Amino acid sequence: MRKFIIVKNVKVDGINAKSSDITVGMPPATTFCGLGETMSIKTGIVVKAVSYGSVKFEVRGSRFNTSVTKFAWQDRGNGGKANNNSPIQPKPLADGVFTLCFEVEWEDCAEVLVDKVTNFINTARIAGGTIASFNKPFVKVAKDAEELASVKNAMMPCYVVVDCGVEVNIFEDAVNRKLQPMVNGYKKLEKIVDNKHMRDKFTPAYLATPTYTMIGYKMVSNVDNFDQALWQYGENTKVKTIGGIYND
Amino acid sequence: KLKAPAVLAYSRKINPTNALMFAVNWSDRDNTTAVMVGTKTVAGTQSVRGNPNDADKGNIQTVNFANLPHNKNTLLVKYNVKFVGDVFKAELGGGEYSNTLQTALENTDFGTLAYRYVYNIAAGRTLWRNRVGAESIETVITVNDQTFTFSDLLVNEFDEDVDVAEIADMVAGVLSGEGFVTLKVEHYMLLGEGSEVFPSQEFVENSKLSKQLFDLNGQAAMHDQKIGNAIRTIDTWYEDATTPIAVEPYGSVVRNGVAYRAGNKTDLFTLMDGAVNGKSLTEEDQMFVTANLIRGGVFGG
Amino acid sequence: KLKAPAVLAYSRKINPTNALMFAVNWSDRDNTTAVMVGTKTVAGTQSVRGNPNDADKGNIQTVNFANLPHNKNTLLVKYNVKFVGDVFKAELGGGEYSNTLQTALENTDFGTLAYRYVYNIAAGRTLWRNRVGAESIETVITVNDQTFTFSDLLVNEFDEDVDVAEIADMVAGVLSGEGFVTLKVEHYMLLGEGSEVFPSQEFVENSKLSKQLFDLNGQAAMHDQKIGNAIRTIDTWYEDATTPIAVEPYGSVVRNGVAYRAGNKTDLFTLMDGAVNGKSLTEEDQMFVTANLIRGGVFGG
Amino acid sequence: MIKEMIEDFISKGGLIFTHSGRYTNTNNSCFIFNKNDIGVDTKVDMYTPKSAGIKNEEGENLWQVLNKANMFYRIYSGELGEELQYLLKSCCTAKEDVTTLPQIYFKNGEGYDILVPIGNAHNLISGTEYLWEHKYYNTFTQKLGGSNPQNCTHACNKMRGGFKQFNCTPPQVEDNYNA
Repeated sequence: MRKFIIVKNVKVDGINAKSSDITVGMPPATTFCGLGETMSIKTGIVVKAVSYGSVKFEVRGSRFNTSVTKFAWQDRGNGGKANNNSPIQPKPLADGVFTLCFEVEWEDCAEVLVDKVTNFINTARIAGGTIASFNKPFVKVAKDAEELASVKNAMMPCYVVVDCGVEVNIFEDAVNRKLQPMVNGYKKLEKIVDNKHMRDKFTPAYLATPTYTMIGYKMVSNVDNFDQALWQYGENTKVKTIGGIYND
Repeated sequence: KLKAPAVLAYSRKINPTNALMFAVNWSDRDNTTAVMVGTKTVAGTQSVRGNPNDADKGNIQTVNFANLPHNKNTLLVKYNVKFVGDVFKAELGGGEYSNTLQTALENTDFGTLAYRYVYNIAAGRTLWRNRVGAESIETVITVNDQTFTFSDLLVNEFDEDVDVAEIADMVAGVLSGEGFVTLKVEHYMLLGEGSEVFPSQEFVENSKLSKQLFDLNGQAAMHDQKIGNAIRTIDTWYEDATTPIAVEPYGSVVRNGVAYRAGNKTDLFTLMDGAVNGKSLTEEDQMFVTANLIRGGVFGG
Repeated sequence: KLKAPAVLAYSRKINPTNALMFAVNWSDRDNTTAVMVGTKTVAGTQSVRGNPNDADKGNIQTVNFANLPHNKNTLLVKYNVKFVGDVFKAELGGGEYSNTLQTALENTDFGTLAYRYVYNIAAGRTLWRNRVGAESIETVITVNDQTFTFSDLLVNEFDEDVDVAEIADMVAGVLSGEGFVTLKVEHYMLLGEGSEVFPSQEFVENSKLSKQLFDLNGQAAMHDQKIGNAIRTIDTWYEDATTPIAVEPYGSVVRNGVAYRAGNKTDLFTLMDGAVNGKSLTEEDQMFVTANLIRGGVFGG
Repeated sequence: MIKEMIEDFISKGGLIFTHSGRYTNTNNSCFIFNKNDIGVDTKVDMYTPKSAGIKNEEGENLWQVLNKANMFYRIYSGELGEELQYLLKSCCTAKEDVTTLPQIYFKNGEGYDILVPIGNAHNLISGTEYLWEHKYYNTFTQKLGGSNPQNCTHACNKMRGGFKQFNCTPPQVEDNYNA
């Protein structure tokens, strides 16, 4: 809360939009969680709150059958047939411009952190994307809850993502309320016994499936209280909001 | 013992961006404009081999086009590319097998690879059909806050150049373990007045159109994959067939349907196993086996 | 046996610009004004073949028109043409079929083809049916900073002239292996004060309009393939039918529904097969084949 | 009536599964059966080589047998016998392979966990069936296989309607204005 770093107008190219076998479009927040923990392990700072926004997002193609990428032969099972019409493997892409706002606590200096975070961002990936151009990150200061509104007056304009809740199950509710799904986390089902082809020989191997939650894209000014937009790690590998159920 | 791993991965060392296309005057380079796309209709007969009967039927079709405005004469193709080091550091799979290849490599000359890559960037091979009919092609490149102006031509008859050597040496040093370097490519061309322009296509399931053009918020643009394929065409390491091709395992381009580097003892995986079991080989092939290693991807199966 | 390859694609060599239309007077041709498009409505009866019954209704439509203002009496149609040489190499595929076909070719005369092309440009045949009811027309063509003015008659029945001879020689020289040549044309027209014009038309799905018109930022114009079809109508090389047709395999005109060059021993493909493996061709057929090669296309499959 | 389909499925190489990675890579051959998904209203999938199956002389299709009256569950109760359930379940053997699957690293308090996300066919079936009746043309569509898609699954072959993908595109900020 003491120090916030903001980067705006980040141009990302060639985003892999196929997040799952059914979800195509905006990347899930689990990639944001992974990048945040990677930044925590690399720089050495514990991060609690994560925030992001959407500015531009264009999917390559048209109303349906957006984009297909031609994949060539990259396996050692060729030589005779490897001369015409390599397998297709449909996988659409996209393009976007986003922004990030992160919290950091550090009292040794004030600008070395900017140096190292910029250095790391310069050599990163965004869901298979690539950073093209970004503005210089800037620093903001906050103290406690009542003055928090100041930050909403500091980095306009953008969209915000807010939780609204589900009633019984989403299979019909998503269509009925015409909001969009999103993968809040993964639920483990069984343990992978084999430990042969893994990238490590000590990390436990589990199998999991995505779980779907309800989020909505609204205007910042239309948000009555900001704590609905905070994400905190919860029990059973879940992510929750500080404010709970939305109410007027 | 020393079983070939079926899973191995390497990072995309070369990262190109989305090439962006503009119309600007030859002598008024301060003011530029974007190029739109638009949509038009065509009506041509059927030219299909072995079908005399269907020559008396019409055909109405709809396609996208792109060209300079009524009064402009310069095409401006600009983008950014990034070179990163960290070579011989696996990102997915392999902790004690990459080093066994490393102790065989590091005897190759990265300077040649950098020279060829920068020569490809400077000459203009990144533009496929835009160079047909242009008398003047030049570029300006700004890296590390220093600028260089190139008027390079003659993609044929490769010759040593000492004016481009410094940037080649810089990036070659970058590859052998460093951070990142970013280059801004700003190709200028004077194709003509009102002539057609060729931006990258993409194919979709049969729709209202039949030739769609890549658009980035009402402006023509080129795919990243095509630029990346332009960067990695250096393979001059076989005894014939000049005008080299792009580098990849089982190297053969489907566009014209040629089959080079077949199962005739010139491949990628056929080399290191016979090198470690037997004598080493010529300096030519280490060049190739590191070239296709620099491009990222997943290898195995 | 020398079978034709699976893919054989050729790029076009005569690239015309996208024409534009303006209005000027007969003596103040220095200043030009645009020609807008607009819209209006129409109403009329339903008069068709053998339907007396439905003649009781009046159909109303909305159409798109175009004509000169009431203070100008001269139409200015302008564009540019680019002849690009380097013929006899397929863009996609072809290493032995195309090379042998080339070796058989370049024995004909490029002068005749260049002369006919430049005559079609100068005669005004590239200007489609705005020329009906024309008092007097002139063509201003500029090449190598040298201008030429024409008041040529006899759109058909190719005659002999000296004004087009040197331009034809230049085009023939650049066409037998060379770079490129560019021409700028400024067709001038004297329809009269307030007469109408005829740009191209679009075939869109069921929308409000019933007869759309082509326009670039709201300006009447013609597609850059009607002009292409007008340039390459020199095919005077079959048994009959003077006032020739364009050059295409299975020579066809949809507006008449008759397809010449059908399976009657004359065709691009049969003559190409004869040229690639067999005896030589006559003077007419060889130059017909190379003229058809000047236009792009796809063959094989 | 009751048996012929059962012995036809057993004799030929039929297998039952609910989660598979074939929608990402066709080269994989990993199939596992999970216990949790048994239920009245849960959807399953089957595979046989060549995707042949059988055709009724009277004319019958594979989809109708699953949802007519749920006969196999009606025999599951034990009215006719218990032998056939074990007979059917004995043919369900699971295989494990992780080659050509993505790896995702996830943070869990203190420590790491490696996960491999997978899809669910029941989600697709429910979404397509519920959206096909509301006339909602707000989705993309895509066909698997490509040049020869009939040898992969019957979904591309028989029901030409097409799969449904959610449109996750958020609205953009219009420039040159306060909002």
